[PDB]
Amino acid sequence: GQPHLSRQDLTTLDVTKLTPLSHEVISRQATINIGTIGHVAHGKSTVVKAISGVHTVRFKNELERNITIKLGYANAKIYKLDDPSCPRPECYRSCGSSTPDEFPTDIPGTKGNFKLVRHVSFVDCPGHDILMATMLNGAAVMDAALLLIAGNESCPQPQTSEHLAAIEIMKLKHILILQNKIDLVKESQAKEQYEQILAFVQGTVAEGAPIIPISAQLKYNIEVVCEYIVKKIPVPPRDFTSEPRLIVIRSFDVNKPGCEVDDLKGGVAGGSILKGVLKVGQEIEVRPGIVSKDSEGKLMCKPIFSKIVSLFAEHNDLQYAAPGGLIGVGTKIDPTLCRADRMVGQVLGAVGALPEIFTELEISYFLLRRLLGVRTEGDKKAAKVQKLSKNEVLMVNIGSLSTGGRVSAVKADLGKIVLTNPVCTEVGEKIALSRRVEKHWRLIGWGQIRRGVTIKPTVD
Amino acid sequence: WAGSERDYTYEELLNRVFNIMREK
Repeated sequence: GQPHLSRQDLTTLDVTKLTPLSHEVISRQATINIGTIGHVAHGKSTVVKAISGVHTVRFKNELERNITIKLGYANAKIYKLDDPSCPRPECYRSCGSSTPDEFPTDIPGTKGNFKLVRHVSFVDCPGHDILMATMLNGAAVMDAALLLIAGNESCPQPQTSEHLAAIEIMKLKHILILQNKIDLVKESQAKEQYEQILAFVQGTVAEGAPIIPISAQLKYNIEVVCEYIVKKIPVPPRDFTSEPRLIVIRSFDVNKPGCEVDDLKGGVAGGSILKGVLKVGQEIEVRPGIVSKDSEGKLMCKPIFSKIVSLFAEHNDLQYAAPGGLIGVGTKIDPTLCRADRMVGQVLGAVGALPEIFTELEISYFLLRRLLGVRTEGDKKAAKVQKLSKNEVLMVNIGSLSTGGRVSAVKADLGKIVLTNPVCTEVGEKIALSRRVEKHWRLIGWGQIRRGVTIKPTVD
Repeated sequence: WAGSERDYTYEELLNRVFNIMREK
């Protein structure tokens, strides 16, 4: 629906032929996810801003909810110069997602038009909710990592151990290390910092990883990062054949105040696609949909049936959506149900192809006992993780589906969790747990859904 | 400067960056 980009046609579309490196899909939306495991004040946001430019966000709410939990995404197109005269990594260039598939060279590289290679999405969180977001479910949250260490400090900083513990627990095999803020660092200082870094990562998953030094503010050696994304990062395997599923992360009401009747639109639901391809005009079911209570106070759920009016990927308009980024499905649902992120925590998929709606879970949890990679300074009990107690509110994080939960009973290691709102899942899924230590939610263990109380979705 | 189809080392990137701020 937008010019200067590869045409998308539903008729000339086959799910089996679709691959993560397909030019048609990459031309409009990102296909792979590379979470940046860094830290604020160290260039965590600056690196992503330099790589992917500056975004504008098509739809934004007046009030931001769960800003410390939201899994932010940032799309970046990486291109390669076809002229062999231009030396690497200058042939590799990063830019925004709105650029055309080919643009003429802006450098004196003796001609040669740049061609789109890949489209990446940076899974960045203001905290560490990434850990229990992706630590046992797996799904397709990401397949790479960007461990960031600044240069002014000396490795290992007290904020580094948690990052390495996160890299280990995520079971990520593809990690790239970016030494930021090394511009104001002497050569000997940089060398000794690199030596400390390799000593710290000795015997860990970050053994065979690049230690690329970059300067985010001045945009130095970003092309090296793009090159290692091209080469070091392998193509993840994705399943485009199954019925599509999307975990709803955002939700907007796009109708401006004082708009005409003919200009009314449905509810736009942003989210992440796990497995399948969404098509415009496809009948979709959102579960648990409308959750209400009886006169006596009994939970009941009515799944919301609708049709995909349109699909958006950042500023681009799509005809079919594939996993590998934040896709916003504009639908026919009433804006009342999708205003101010009121549909977050729901699963949107093909009709009759959604998991069961649970209100309570019976999980087999393995409780952690010290916070991962934390320095216990003074207070030895601060890093200790207490045992689960009755009437304690945890944070169950099934993949990207966040939900609260009150522990009702623990026998030996089988804990019953009463969710605040019913969620769609299946028996045997890997879930994680979090606890409010102070000012934050911190991972304290994981488990499996042995059993659970389900609720029958009433349909009229 | 060379046919580095293989992965580099930290030294070459570091001296590249250092050349960058020393020349400008």
